[PDB]
Amino acid sequence: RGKLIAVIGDEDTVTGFLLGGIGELNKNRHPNFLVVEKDTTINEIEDTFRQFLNRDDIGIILINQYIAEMVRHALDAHQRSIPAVLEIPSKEHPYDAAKDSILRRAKGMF
Amino acid sequence: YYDKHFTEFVPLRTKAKEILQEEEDLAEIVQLVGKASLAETDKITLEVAKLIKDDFLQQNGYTPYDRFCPFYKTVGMLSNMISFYDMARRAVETTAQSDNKITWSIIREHMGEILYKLSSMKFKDPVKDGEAKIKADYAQLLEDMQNAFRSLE
Amino acid sequence: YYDKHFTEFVPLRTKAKEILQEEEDLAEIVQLVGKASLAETDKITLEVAKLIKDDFLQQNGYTPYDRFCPFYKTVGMLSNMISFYDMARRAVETTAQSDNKITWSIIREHMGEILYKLSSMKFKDPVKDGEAKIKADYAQLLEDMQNAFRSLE
Amino acid sequence: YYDKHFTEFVPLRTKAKEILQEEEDLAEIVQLVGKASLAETDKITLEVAKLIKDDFLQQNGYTPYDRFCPFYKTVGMLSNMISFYDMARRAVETTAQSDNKITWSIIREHMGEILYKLSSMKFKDPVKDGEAKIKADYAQLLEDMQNAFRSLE
Amino acid sequence: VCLFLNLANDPTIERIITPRLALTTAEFLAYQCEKHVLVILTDMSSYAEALREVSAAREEVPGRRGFPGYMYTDLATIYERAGRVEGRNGSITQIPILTMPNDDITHPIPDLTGYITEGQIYVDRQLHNRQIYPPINVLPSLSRLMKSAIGEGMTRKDHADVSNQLYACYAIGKDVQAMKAVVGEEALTSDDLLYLEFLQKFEKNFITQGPYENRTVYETLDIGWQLLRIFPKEMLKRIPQSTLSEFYPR
Amino acid sequence: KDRIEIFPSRMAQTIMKARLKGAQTGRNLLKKKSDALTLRFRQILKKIIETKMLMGEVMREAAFSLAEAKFTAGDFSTTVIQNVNKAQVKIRAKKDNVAGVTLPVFEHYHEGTDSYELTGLARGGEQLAKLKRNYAKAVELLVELASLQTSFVTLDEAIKITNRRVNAIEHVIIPRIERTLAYIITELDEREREEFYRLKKIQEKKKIIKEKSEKDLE
Repeated sequence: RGKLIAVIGDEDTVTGFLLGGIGELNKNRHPNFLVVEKDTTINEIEDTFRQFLNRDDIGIILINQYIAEMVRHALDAHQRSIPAVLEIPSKEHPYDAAKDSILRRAKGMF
Repeated sequence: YYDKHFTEFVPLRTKAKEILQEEEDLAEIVQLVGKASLAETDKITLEVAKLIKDDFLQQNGYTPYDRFCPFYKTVGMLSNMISFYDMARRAVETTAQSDNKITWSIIREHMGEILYKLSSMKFKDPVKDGEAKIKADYAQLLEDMQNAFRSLE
Repeated sequence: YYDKHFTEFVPLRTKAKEILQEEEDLAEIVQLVGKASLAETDKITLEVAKLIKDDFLQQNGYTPYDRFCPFYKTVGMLSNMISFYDMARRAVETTAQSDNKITWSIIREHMGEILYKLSSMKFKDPVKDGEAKIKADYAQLLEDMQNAFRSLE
Repeated sequence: YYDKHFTEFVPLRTKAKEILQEEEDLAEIVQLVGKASLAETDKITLEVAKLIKDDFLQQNGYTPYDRFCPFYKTVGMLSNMISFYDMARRAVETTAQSDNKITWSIIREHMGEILYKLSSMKFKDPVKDGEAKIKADYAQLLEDMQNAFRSLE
Repeated sequence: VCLFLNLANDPTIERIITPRLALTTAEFLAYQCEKHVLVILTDMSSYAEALREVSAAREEVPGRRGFPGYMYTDLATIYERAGRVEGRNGSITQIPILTMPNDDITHPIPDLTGYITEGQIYVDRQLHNRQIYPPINVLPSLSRLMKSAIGEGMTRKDHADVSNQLYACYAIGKDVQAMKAVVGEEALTSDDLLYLEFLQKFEKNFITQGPYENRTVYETLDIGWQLLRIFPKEMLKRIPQSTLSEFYPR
Repeated sequence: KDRIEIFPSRMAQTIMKARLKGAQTGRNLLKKKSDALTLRFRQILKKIIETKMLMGEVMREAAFSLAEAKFTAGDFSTTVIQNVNKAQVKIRAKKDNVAGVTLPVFEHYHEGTDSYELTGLARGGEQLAKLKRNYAKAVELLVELASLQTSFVTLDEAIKITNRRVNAIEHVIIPRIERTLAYIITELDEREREEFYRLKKIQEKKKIIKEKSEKDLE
């Protein structure tokens, strides 16, 4: 079977990847993304993250690097081998390796 | 006997055995995480342990220069290798936590000639060279390395 | 004899022997995988067997509290250690069917004082403490376990 | 004697002993790596080694088809099992580096009836079947083998 | 050839006499008639199993593993009837064949033979089961003296260099064959595939010979080069660049 | 505990030599596995760092390019976000089996249908065409990066499992066998001495009986 990528992020980043063709609705009408409006609570972000990592259709989750640091508890607690998670930069937000949970494991890294 | 005739040699022997033991201990770290991961002191310890293993302790007895090796030649060789070790280690440790810092590559760049001489000293020949000539070359390498390290720190 | 004077003992002897056997079976795996991969019931088995090994099987005969150990003290310690085992196992098995899963570490961190009381039972001394006093302390430990496990459910 | 009466048998004897030895090496490593490291030749080797071990070297002490096996039957069985090895191995090696490669799994599908026949060869009965009848059935298996491999090539 | 046969059912003391008889003849041919001699002894284990009987006949108490303690001397007194000698051309060379009991090198028969003799050669059950004849395993084998049998004037100048490099490539080939079985062919480098193709061709052309094909040292070295030519010139690391320049070309 | 306790016999010496060759072969086979896994693991780690370095600049260019669309197309973002049905790009899970272990990875796939094709037809469509292409390029690096992540994490666990087996062989199985083989060789030699002593004392009694039997002729 196939899988899809999913997004948790700001309106601009979500808009970008939607024109990049990322956007789809599950059969239950739920999207494969959350637009994190400034008014959104941490519980909506974390619930969406926990839904996306447990969902059958989603293979990869993309999280804006600043949102990844908000949801850091669940993001570091996620330790399944298959469903991947990516912390990504954005225009008013941090760089691509900020606190990165994978890079911090390696002995061979500089 | 060494106190009467070779009074510096007991220190040198002790330091040599320690440098070699440290090579075997450091080789585990090199096998785990590579030579690049070691401290500067430990990198220069592998370089001197290499000189000791490659040009002090090895001796090809078929060559005219190594048919035999007098004790004075043996002391002079080890004295220079460990004098280089102490001066390199002082230069590294004196620049610890500094902006500009000494390392094996700087030493090899600015005084790779002294590393070349420390190997080359094995070729000196008690049959063709007088004891004074041999001792003088060893004393000159001590002065050369001291000036060379003094130009860095 | 036990069926006439100590009707509780034969079950306790059986469970204690089994728990020690299961820990020695688990140990053969731990010695090649580490302490982490075991199921929580098996962690409880291993830790309880360590309590049985260190605070029941061991007895320091050159100290007043372990110089002698009557049968009523001996069976009372078993009743407490096995009551802990059955309740700790039951608490996991009752809740591992759900996200509200009790674990060996939850039990340990909620019951550290009860584990200390359990290990301390050897120090009770028939020279100073009456039989009823040792029994009453051990009965209080049984009640403390029951109320602590009821506080995890 | 074989070069007078059974000229094919010496090649078969050598190929048999080779396959049965390659099984010991492969059956060791698979305990630590599973199937994942095996080449298609090695999968074919294990399959034919299992056929030889289970359906040629295996023999029932107490049933008429196996109580005694004459040499005409014996060479015919081995000839088929090793002809499968050479043809299956050839099919892989012939399609290695191509846009599509014949695998052991493709072979296992398309040869399934031949594999059932190969394992069944042992049940042909020298009492109720004449040796010419057994040989004719075994020749039909060789023709069926050729036509089944021609589905792949 | 002079051939002595002692049958399995011949008198056990004649089995003791047979080596002493053969070597006495070989000493006559070598040291008096100036011959070069190769003395082949076919099973020293059957001799040890005879010396045990003569020892039991004198009611001597058995030594280690039931053999007489003095077997080291008796075995030496057999084997040391060998060598070249001052002012003579003659020389007894010797090959004591020896069936290791229970396949085990620790057994006193091979153990004492390894103390007296200069080296050993192994027949190997693995090569035998693979139908490689002769099944001589090169890796645990060692001709202790080989450095004075070979080279310029004695054979050809390349021989030691060839033998060292063939040994290294067979050792690395066995290691890479084990690696293939662990990692799969896709994980092998081009150089690994060379040591593995060398390994296959080496067993089929160098070790394999068949019972009646006779090869000179010279033909063996040329087969050696036909195998070593599989590698790049630079990969043949134990060989000197002069020997490669004279013999790597084919 | 410290030994296997097979009873001292020449059989047991053979079986313990065979068990030692077995365990030592197992160590060597698993050492090759650990080395091959270690090499791939360190390669993948460098590819992760490099892939993140590549991703950052492409993402910054894409994130700035959206502002150009926001300049000419207005708040097109609301129409984009509100109107969703089916993706133009999706993924498939795939495997490698190198060094005897399954490593999960992903591949990028394209479904043709542009669910935003007419967006900004009236104005801004030049900028929106650049914009879709920039993020559509970024996604393929993300699919690769995610594959490196899952591979790296799986290799780390496989190396730990392999090194536990290698060291359990080197520090538990081989030491039990070598200490057992020493006990077998020792007790085998004890039986050989006990036999030697009995045979020697028998031989002395026989010599006494022979000497007495000759003395009895007088």
